[PDB]
Amino acid sequence: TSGIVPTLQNIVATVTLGCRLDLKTVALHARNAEYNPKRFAAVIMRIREPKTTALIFASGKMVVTGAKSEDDSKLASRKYARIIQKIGFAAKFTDFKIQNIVGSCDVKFPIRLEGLAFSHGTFSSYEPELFPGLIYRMVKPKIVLLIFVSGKIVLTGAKQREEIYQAFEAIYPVLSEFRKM
DNA sequence: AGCACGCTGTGTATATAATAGCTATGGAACGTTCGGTTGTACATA
Repeated sequence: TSGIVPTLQNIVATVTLGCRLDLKTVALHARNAEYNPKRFAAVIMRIREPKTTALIFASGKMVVTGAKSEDDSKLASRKYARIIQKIGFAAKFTDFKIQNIVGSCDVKFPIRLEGLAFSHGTFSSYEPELFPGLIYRMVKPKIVLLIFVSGKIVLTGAKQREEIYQAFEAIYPVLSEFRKM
């Protein structure tokens, strides 16, 4: 009905290697590594070809983020593991689970936020002197939507690409019902 | 050099994994500092 498909903007994927790393060694022998143990307990590393960031912890756990596609995250995570391998550490690609997907879109018309905040009060929270966007907590699929007056919708919380589409197709009608003017 | 205006970073809201470090918060204990004369017998000269 809508005819517009939301576009994914970020994918937070987590990977494990099953081995203990020495963060200082990784920071000193990796191209772009930023290890500051005083603030955080991981070495932050970036690569350019998929443009993703990785938080590599001392327990062999990795948190890749920034990929725009489900497969691109796999390529980024694989390259990060390979870089760790080329250092010499025992690193093997292992369980890869996408823990969060963020998508954005626009319905192309203003939305009366005061309406959703009133009609849908059990899901929507509208406190406009803190954040200019209404927060809709959909119950099935369990996804959080940020609805803005300019007609822009942000989808976050989906674990697969299907739920983020399902949420938008279920939110378009109630959004159109509250079109200003 | 002070005032108006543009640009840029910071905060606030949402989801999520990972980790280590500090904070509350009850529960238990120990140490220091406040609220004779009188009168009658008796035995002997």
